Amino acid sequence: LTYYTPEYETKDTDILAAFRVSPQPGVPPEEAGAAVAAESSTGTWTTVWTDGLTSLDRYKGRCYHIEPVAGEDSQWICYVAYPLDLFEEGSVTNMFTSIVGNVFGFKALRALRLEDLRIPPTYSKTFQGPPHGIQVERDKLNKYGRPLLGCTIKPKLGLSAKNYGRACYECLRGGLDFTKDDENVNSQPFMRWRDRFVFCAEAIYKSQAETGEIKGHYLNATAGTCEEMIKRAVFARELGVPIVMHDYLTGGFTANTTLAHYCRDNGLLLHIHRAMHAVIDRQKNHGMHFRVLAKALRMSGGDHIHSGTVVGEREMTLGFVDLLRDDFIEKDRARGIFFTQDWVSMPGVIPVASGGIHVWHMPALTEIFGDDSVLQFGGGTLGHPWGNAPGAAANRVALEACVQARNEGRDLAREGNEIIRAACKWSPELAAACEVWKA
Amino acid sequence: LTYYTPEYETKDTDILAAFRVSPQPGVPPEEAGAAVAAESSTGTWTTVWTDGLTSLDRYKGRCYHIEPVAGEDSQWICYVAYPLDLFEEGSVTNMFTSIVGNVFGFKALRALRLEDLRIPPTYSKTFQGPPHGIQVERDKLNKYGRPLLGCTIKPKLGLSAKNYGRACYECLRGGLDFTKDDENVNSQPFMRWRDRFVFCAEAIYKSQAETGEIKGHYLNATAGTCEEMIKRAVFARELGVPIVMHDYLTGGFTANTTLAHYCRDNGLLLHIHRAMHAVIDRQKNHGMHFRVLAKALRMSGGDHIHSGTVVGEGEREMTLGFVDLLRDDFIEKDRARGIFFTQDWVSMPGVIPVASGGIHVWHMPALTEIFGDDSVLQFGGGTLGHPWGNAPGAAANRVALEACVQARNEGRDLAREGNEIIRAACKWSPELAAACEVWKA
Amino acid sequence: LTYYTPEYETKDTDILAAFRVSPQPGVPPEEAGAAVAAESSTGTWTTVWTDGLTSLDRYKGRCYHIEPVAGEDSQWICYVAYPLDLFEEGSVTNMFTSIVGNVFGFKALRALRLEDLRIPPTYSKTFQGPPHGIQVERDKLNKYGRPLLGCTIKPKLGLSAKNYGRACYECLRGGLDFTKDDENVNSQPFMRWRDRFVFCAEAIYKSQAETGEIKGHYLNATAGTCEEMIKRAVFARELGVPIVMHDYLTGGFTANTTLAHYCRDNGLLLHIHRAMHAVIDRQKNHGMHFRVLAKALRMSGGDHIHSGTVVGEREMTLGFVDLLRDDFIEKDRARGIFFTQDWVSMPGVIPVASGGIHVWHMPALTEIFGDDSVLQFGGGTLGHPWGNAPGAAANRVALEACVQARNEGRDLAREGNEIIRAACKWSPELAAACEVWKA
Amino acid sequence: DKLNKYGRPLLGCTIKPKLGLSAKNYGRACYECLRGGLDFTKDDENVNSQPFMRWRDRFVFCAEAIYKSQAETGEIKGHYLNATAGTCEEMIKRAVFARELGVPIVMHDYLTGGFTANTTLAHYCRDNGLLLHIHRAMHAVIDRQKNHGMHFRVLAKAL
Amino acid sequence: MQVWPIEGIKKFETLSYLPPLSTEALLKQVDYLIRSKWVPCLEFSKVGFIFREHNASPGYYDGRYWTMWKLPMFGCTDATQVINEVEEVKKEYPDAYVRIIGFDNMRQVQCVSFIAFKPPGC
Ligand SMILES: [Mg+2]
Ligand SMILES: [Mg+2]
Ligand SMILES: [Mg+2]
Ligand SMILES: [Mg+2]
Repeated sequence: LTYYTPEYETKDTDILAAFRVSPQPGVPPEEAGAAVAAESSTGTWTTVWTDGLTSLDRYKGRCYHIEPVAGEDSQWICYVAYPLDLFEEGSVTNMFTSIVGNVFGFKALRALRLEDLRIPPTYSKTFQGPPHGIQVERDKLNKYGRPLLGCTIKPKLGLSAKNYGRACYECLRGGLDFTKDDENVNSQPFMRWRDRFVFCAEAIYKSQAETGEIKGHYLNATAGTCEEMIKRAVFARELGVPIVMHDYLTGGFTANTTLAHYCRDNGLLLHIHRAMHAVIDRQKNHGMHFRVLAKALRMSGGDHIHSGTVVGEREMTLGFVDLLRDDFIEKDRARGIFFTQDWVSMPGVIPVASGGIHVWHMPALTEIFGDDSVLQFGGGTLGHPWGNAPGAAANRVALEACVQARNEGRDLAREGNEIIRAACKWSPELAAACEVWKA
Repeated sequence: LTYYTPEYETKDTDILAAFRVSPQPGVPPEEAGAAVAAESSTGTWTTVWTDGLTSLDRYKGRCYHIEPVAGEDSQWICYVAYPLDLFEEGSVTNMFTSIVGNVFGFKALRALRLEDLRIPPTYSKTFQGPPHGIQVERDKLNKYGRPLLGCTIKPKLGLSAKNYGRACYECLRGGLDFTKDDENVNSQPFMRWRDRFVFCAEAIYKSQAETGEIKGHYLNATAGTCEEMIKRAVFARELGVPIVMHDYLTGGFTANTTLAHYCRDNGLLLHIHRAMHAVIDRQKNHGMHFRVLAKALRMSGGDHIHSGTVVGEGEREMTLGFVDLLRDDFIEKDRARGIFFTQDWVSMPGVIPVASGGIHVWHMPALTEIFGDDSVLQFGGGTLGHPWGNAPGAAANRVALEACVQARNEGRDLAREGNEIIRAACKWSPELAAACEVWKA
Repeated sequence: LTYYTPEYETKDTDILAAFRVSPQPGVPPEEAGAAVAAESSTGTWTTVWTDGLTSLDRYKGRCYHIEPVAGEDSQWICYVAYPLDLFEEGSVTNMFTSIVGNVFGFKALRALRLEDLRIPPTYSKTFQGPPHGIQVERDKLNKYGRPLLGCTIKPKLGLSAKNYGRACYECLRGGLDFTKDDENVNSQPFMRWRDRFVFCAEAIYKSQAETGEIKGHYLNATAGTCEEMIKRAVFARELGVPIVMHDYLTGGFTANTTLAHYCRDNGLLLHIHRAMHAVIDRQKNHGMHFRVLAKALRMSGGDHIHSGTVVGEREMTLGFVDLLRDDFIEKDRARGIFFTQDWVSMPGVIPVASGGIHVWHMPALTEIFGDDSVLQFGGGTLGHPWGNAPGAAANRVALEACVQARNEGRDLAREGNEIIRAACKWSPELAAACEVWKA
Repeated sequence: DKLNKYGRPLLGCTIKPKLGLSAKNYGRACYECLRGGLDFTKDDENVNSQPFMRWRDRFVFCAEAIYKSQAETGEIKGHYLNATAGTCEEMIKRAVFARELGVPIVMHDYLTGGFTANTTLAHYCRDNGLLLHIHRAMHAVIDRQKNHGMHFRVLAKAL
Repeated sequence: MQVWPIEGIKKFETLSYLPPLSTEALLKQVDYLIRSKWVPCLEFSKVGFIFREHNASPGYYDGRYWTMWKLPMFGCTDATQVINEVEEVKKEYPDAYVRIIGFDNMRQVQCVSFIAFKPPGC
């Protein structure tokens, strides 16, 4: 119908969306695609006289292209173009409201997934973006030429604030750049946030003074209200520490954007955790792919973002890691990049890999993500038989051995086990880590 | 040399500048344009090792087109492209610093004039623009289908605040939409601003109650400091009045943008006066053409801007061109109207142009024809000089305007029939008849 | 006509203006002069009844004197007197609005230039003036008996904030008093202002600790809005650094005056850059001479002001440099001083010379400006073959050699090359600078 | 107790010339007086803020002098920094900066500034731990003649 | 290519980038003060440089003041008198820095400062 316009030339100011559409039986792709377009824009069930007070064509979403999905006889990618004027400047909230607010409940569809968005420069330039971004962060921390290393403190709940800070000091002093608050750790009966912030600050400053290297702890500012979130960031600011944390999907985009602005204004790095993402991004037929949530974070603002474990599909991960880090990313269907994306010098976000990784993963992780990444342990440090500081040292040594080998021209994919084995000869900490975890 | 790149294709994100370049004798046009590009961007008199820490090609202004000027000898139009990344978002101040901060002093140029700027959407979307703009203003004031009418209270200085407000009430009640503070009227010994604001408010509300039409007075918030400027806007807000005023070139762009934000935040219309513009925009060979200053105001923020007198001033097509740049969403390249670049404002609202300076009832047909409805026609002597005083003077102007609008709408040609339209209205309007005997056409 | 009053005795409270008037053919100087006077004051095209509610004579600008310009048969200087009551106290904005707001568009004139203003004491005493001024600045910085030395960092755009601060530290440590933000450097995608302020502060404090001498960097506070300008000054204040910068013509006088007040209240020096001045002050027949813009700056407030290169006309420069620095300046037509100017103890402003200068210019610059000046390099430090710190040392040595020689009674205009040559014998840094730049 | 000074009169010196000096030259004279064994130096009653010595400049250099002399001698030092001003807002701005600098004592001319202002300043000084030195400029206009006016003991009780 | 040193060459503002001034050269600088009708004065210190110990707000530094040696030499017409006092300080305070400053009673300020003696060993 009138919302399927296959001859439309997209404008350089349009927001474009690629939807994976699964229509009900009997519903051709073209009116499914047209329904997505009309339902996520100007479509309404009966005619109305106020339409004649404007030019509706100027606000129509249009489905301008449809292609089949490989391996499916009832799934299509439908491309939809939305005019720039639909969107409130600087608001990820309004961008999602306008595009995914209504159409996922349409009855003629069995399922619907948003795969990708083309964010035009005219729109992305209305956002702050990362408080600092990759390059500024490396300069502030004086850290170059290797992935950054972190550890999440466990048990997440259980410890007193003091015992919690003790574990942080021991991790940091052994060679990790950062320690982190579990996503669940906000403020709770046996560890109130302000107590935790004081002891973690003592730990950060003790470990930095001991090692000579800059240290941080991702202090979780996630809270029930905006007022509490900002109170937490304000105290971190008072303590002079370098980095805070936010759970951006459960706290939400309005709060995240507020926090990103506060962090820009006060020189704080912002570590973003993606709790609840798999509620939305797991199933191939319905929801939103994480690369959409990743672009939205880059716009709303964060300096780090959790990006997986890669220990999903390699090519898809590599795809949205480029979308997070790079200035210009060309369309590349093999890597899940449905649109060419130009960020016109908005800083990039450092991807963070976490979840069940130990020293034997270091070659693969270094090879996959390269230097601009955070490798985040949590079990792989606190599970070392000699304790946290040696566990940290084992991970730092393994990483630096991989970086040295890579820089020398050695292939990490083929020689990683040998690289690690050679380092075990002079690092008893690494040797010990290598016999507990096996491969 | 390396800054002349005639095969360069401009990016949709580039800021483009059109310069009228007058080189010294013996300086080739290509060197001049290259110099304008190098001296308004990266050009440094010796090599520095730090250039090796970056990629300077990325930040170079480029002269990509040069052409001779017909009417002259030794004058060229040079086009320069500037990358988006040079510019601070939302800052007209930085845009001018970057483009016109240094190059006008270059030895190898006899003279330099900036004629036009292509402001790309990617940059203009970082600016609020007008607090309200043409359409919102009409809706707020419930005024449609005609130019708005105003009068500047004179003498600018002399009056007590009370005698000043009396003159406002009598103008407004006679049919003007607005009265205005002269650009020189800020706060002064014999008329302090807060006193003026009180008496002008009394007059606005008295004239509004009497006529049934919404009235305003452009209360000048121009001040020596930002804090003083905002104190004045804050008291206007307290009084509940619709419109304040700023002199954006003499107060400056940093202050003007601050005020524009305040007016958006508090529902105040913002009338912009262009005092001092002719210091920089008068001479054909040096300075900045007004259309550049007009685009900058649209970006920084104003709801009205003074745009000339276009009658007996300057050339018609040039006025018509920058009035389109001020009001329209999309303005196609048109050198006959001094539009050097296609300009796309991506739904930034427009600014109402204001005509002033020495106009009377016999100009009403020509003024209506040239500017059309979306304009303010701003009198002074043409209201306060009526032999029966301010209210009959205002009425004479309002009658003359409505007779012009009626006739236009009926299909009559204002350019050829104006005097006849006016003389017909004199038969039933004693106020207009008395005006027409004093001034002539 | 009635606005040409050649018998008028100027009042000690009048503001006086000297206009260079170029009338249209057929327009005698007297009605041109009278038109300037009436058009920049009470003149209006038709009579009005409200004139009878006051005494217009009391607010009339008057043309009280006319003289021919040397070498011109159609150009005159017209002197106009404006009453004190026309002007809002403390507002440069209103002074320019009232005097140059309207008259430059008058049709009977071909061209018009404002050459000079007599600012009476009654009016200048309503202004703060410089936040500190020459004497206070020398006392605060503990710097006496020589010109101050600075360097503008280049490339203006290109560098990361960190790489930018690196260049600042190397310049400062070699013997410069200051480094400076390019006029274009405010806040931009690859170098956001707050990042730049942090790294420049690290650099200022490292170089000061290394050398033992007080150091500063002119941190540019120029911004799109008053709120942003002040946010930038507030952070400089937090960092405890000595000096900030403003582009006073492009930021504008209302903003500048606000910033000058903030700097007085918080002990910050204010470096003023004059970007865009040549749009106004270049052409001899139209605009405003820089000495007008210079007086206006002294009133609005700044502690330094860019004043040229003198490498224009010597006598005109010397003229407005006196107007900027001295308490009392007698009328002196050879030096472009049209009016005797009495500043009744308002502090002076330090003139800054910049633009393409190197060690061989040091004798001439020292001789022209004397001690109360800033010599600002930018190419002449970053272009030294041994890098920034040696380039700075070369400039500092050349300057001190010139000062020593001058104090000994030697003539810098005649002996400068010998003075510099003698210093090359014991300063390898200077010797190296002297072979790259040649004269 | 605050100054740790017992068993003798305290000693001070008023800097002269009252007007003439740069703020820096003024602070130099303060340092030299204090380092030689005086407890305090003082701002002349006329010294508030004036063209050749603005108050905030004077406060910075006098603070440098107070802290240099205290570090040299080992004894607590102060300078009576004059907060007397044209308005309440300016008077308090001056006391607020003294507070920031951490110095022990400020000054007020209580008869020419007046009692409403003085009482305001006395409260600010209680709330912020500042000593308050009171100068009695203009008292002899009121308290000199035996037959008319007010005796200084009245003005003293009021203070 | 020579590297600018990072240690051992702390500075004392004007003329301290020159080789240390000989007695002849110092005399000429003092003569410049006298000819200018400026008043010479000596200062001295055991600490050579600026620092920040007691406050760090804008324009506040410690170590700007040194200690005055005797009094300004009002009416001095003989540079040798100044240089002699420099030797007296050196005698009483062998490990003190000494500088010569100058007072302008016309613009009412200090207008000169330059190093006369640095203790070797420093
Ligand atoms: Mg977790
Ligand atoms: Mg006017
Ligand atoms: Mg520059
Ligand atoms: Mg006394």
